[PDB]
Amino acid sequence: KYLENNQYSDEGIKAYEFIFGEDYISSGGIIATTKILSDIQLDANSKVLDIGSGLGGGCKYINEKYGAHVHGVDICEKMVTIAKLRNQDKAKIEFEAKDILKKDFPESTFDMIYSRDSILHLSYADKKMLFEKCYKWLKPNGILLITDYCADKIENWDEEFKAYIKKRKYTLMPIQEYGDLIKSCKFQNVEAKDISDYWLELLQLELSKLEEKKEEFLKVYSIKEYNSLKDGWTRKIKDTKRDLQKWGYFKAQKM
Ligand SMILES: C[S@@+](CC[C@H](N)C(=O)[O-])C[C@H]1O[C@@H](n2cnc3c(N)ncnc32)[C@H](O)[C@@H]1O
Repeated sequence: KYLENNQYSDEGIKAYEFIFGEDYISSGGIIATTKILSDIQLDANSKVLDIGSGLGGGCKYINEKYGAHVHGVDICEKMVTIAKLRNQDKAKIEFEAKDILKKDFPESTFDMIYSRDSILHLSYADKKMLFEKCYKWLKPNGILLITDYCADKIENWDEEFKAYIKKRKYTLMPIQEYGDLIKSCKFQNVEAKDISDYWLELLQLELSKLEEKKEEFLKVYSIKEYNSLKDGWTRKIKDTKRDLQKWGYFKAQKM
């Protein structure tokens, strides 16, 4: 019976940047981004869409690494304003505040559509609608590259996990089911992989760095935000170990 700040509350966004690192508000920050993109091929003429672009870290990284044009879409105007402010000097990056479900792009626009821990905000029906849109928006041979939270079957959920999902308003499904949804939208070369052991390593590292810097955190943020972060990572670590909360990797191609 308490009022909990929502995930992207003013303080929540700042706290996520503290734990994930500057410009990022999802798993593994720049470290995971480097790894996820380590076999991805793009150049200065490539066009990339980032679905759920947040504070802009991913767009910044992709443009810096490849020189690619990057277009980030995020439903949160406040984040889009931040991303724009921080990347004014990058002419080939643009950000737009919109619900991706209300976006259209022409057929064959993007060499890559990229999304990191954002599609969890969408209902199953909306995920399907989005993947149908993504299929259209990709160029021939274009790549869809996603990480997203996934979960064990609902009957294996316990009380705390259910409370977490409700609070966050997430819609989480198992990895195979997510891959099958992508396949059903005609994507080919579909890879749907459980990378929860790598997620575990990132969670452990993130928490260890938070605890190391507790005094630093407490100079600017609340001890309630501190314990909320700490307890939240503690639960994610526990729940990934028993295969309840999962991290999914999905790569697919339009052929
Ligand atoms: C966990 S954050 C990750 C952001 C960024 N990809 C990152 O890794 O730092 C998920 C993002 O999804 C965005 N989002 C949620 N629903 C959306 C929608 N319908 N359209 C576009 N973005 C959405 C949120 O505003 C949030 O910034």
